Amino acid sequence: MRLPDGTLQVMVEARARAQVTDYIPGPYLRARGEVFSEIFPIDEAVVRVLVEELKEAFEKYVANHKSLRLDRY
Amino acid sequence: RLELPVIPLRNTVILPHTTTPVDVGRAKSKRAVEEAMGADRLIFLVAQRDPEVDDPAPDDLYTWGVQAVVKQAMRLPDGTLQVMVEARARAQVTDYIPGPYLRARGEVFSEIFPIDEAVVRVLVEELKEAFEKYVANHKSLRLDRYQLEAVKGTSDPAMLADTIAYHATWTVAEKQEILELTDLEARLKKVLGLLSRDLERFELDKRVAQRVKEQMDTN
Amino acid sequence: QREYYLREQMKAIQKELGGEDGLSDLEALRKKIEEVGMPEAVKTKALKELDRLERMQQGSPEATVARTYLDWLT
Repeated sequence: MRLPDGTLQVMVEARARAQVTDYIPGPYLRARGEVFSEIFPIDEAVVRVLVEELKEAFEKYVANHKSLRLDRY
Repeated sequence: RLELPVIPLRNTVILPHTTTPVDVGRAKSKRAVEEAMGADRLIFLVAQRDPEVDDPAPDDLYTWGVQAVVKQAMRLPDGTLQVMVEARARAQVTDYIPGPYLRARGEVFSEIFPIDEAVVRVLVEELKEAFEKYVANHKSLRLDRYQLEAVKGTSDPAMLADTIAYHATWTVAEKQEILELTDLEARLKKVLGLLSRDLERFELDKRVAQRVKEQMDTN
Repeated sequence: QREYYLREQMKAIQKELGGEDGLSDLEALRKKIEEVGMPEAVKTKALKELDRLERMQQGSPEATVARTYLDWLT
């Protein structure tokens, strides 16, 4: 939703990442991407155990907001 | 809306669900009551100190007041008129136009909204045990016999804040410096710190009572 | 009754703000004798002079002499 005053109402959601292979001197700004690259690690059970450990740490972190007062939602 | 008058207070504040007859025998405040009855029928009470003569000093007027409504208009000639009141919440006349006499134009409601009910539950447990330990200390029951099985059955934040601080007899400077802040839990931490001071007074004077009675029999 | 009652309360209220903690001139003078030095005959002579000084009330003419001898020793 474009406002003609200098304020852009925009909501974006990322899908994947890329690389920078070219630079353009502004004006105008423009860039080039590259192919997608990611690896899927095996033995996902210990990975989920580590996820549960970090989630238990975050769960203890939620009730420990004593100085910035974050809600329990 | 229209012209809303200002009625001063005694050393005793009126809070929600407080049924107490008001003593307006003041010669410049009865016209304010008449303007309030012609001013959407509500009494504006801002916190003052003790009843003085008709010359409003400006420094007892601070930024916070309470609301009172007019429910029973019974013409009593003693100067004390029993008014059932009800404050929905606490707010004030905000902006101040200089007199004389005392009249100023404020506007729309100023409040806090209840967020984070878990700390409210922890706070209400703390103040729960905290009032029931101090009712064992002194004589201040101060409740007429119509509540003999329903003293434990309400756990809302604003009403308990305006009962635990309310029935507790303090110095009045504390009792009206609690009013001006309008956040959730700061007022309740002030109540916690103040009755922690109170229990420290209890341990202090019982400890020096112990030491003075050992001083007596030792001497 | 109210007099000695209330002033015994006052003197009992007064011990909860500052513990004496800091050693008096005498105790400080004894630890001053013990820490620095000493040759042991001079140390026992200084301790005997200190125990002679401790029995006295302040303001005596020879208390000045014993105090001056001790702080010239230390």
